[PDB]
Amino acid sequence: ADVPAGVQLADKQTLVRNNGSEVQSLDPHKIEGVPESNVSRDLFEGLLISDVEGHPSPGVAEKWENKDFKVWTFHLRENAKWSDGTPVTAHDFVYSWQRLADPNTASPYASYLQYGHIANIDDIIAGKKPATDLGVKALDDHTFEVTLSEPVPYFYKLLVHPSVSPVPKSAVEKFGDKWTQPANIVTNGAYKLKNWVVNERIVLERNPQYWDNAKTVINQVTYLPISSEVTDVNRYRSGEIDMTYNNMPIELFQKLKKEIPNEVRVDPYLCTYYYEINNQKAPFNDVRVRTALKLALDRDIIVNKVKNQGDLPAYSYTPPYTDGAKLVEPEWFKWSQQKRNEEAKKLLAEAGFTADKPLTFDLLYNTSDLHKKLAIAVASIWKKNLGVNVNLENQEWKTFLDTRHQGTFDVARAGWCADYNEPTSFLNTMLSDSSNNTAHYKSPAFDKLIADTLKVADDTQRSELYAKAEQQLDKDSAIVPVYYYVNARLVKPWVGGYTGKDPLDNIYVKNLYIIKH
Ligand SMILES: [U]
Ligand SMILES: [U]
Ligand SMILES: [U]
Ligand SMILES: [U]
Ligand SMILES: [U]
Ligand SMILES: [U]
Ligand SMILES: [U]
Ligand SMILES: [U]
Repeated sequence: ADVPAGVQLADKQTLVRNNGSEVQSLDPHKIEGVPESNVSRDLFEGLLISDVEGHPSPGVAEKWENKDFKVWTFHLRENAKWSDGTPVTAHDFVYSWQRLADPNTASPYASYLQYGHIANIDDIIAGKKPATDLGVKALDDHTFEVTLSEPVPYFYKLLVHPSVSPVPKSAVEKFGDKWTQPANIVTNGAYKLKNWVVNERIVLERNPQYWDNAKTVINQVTYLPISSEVTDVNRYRSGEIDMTYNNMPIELFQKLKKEIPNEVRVDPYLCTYYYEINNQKAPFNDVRVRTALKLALDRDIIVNKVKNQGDLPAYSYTPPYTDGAKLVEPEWFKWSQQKRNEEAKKLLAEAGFTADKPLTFDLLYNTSDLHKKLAIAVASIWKKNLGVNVNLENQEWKTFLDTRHQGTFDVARAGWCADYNEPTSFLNTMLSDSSNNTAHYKSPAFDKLIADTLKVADDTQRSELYAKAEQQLDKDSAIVPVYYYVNARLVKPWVGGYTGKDPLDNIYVKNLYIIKH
């Protein structure tokens, strides 16, 4: 943290943050969500980190160079250490990125290395080459060199993600899946794990071996797993929670904006809320049905009337304000809702649905006040505008993610937040073989449009190709875009160092501080 001149700090430097739900894991190679990455950034630090405003900045690597955007060399600071005191080395990153790539690890983010195009990744994922062939090598203890199969000008932007953070080989090998217990874990970020009580709390304590430890101010942070946004707001207002999670409840938000204006932080956020359709399950493998659902949902009612927290009605998957996005707004979005509704009823009648045999399916969502109120409003809107019946089902976060990967579903509530600020951070997730593709969408046309993007060395040509990729997705109605999020949460007046300028919301508790109050 960089504490402004003249601010007076509290004696006690502890922080309580709500984290949305129980993390899937603390293993950087087994995680894929916001809750999971919130905690991962305090414990594991990769090559680069985001600074307080979100810019890619020195992490373990103090400086780096590239040759033709294909060979990237990272110079690792000499005093980077793990919490047990041993040095963080380039060999740590070699082993880690090989473990990420290895199909035996089954990482949900194994495709992150395809997105950066590291050499040999495709064969590695397919089991044709061992993970030791991955295009990474430690030139020495403080030098990590990455070789890509094609130029990737924005490659270094990928490197703040938890999936490319280092893991400690010796703890992993000795303890297997219990390497992350508090008695066994070893960490290299600003914090260390103190306690982990499932469905109760995660407590982190300063890591004195962290290379930037002298600038760390908060000595302890607890992460809570409260999925009820109403409860999170209540425990914030009672004094227990210093920072809510960034999902706000429909029950209380309008009241909050008028009662505590200064605590309600509302900032840009590169995340899209949508209903993910399982594209390989009938009748959702029929474009007419996916299109009807997309068109009959009334975004103005949901975004401006039922939620009304600043979100913007969505017509695409990649948010239009992503760096590099120049999207074409489709004609259906400018129509009236009436005109969308006829076309949608038309398409279902054409798909063979009638009043006597209507379209009935499940709408799965992760337990949450917000998602349940949005799902009920969407069910009612779909019933009224299209005559479809929906059976709502909630599941806890971890289970919800497994279901989506299994494909044991019809439609699911969904949100994707960028990992790096470039359109391929969204678009790559719809690639046929993407480990992140829970829409189970497979389009040879979509895949080729994206493959073409690194075969041109022109930003305009690249942006036009992303725009066409979004058009292919929309044409196929892969998903139901609902709104582009705003980052809305409550933050106590004494929590300093949260700017709201990072559109990725990559917060590091080592950058925060408690003001005397
Ligand atoms: U005190
Ligand atoms: U650039
Ligand atoms: U940029
Ligand atoms: U179903
Ligand atoms: U509620
Ligand atoms: U460029
Ligand atoms: U106080
Ligand atoms: U106090």
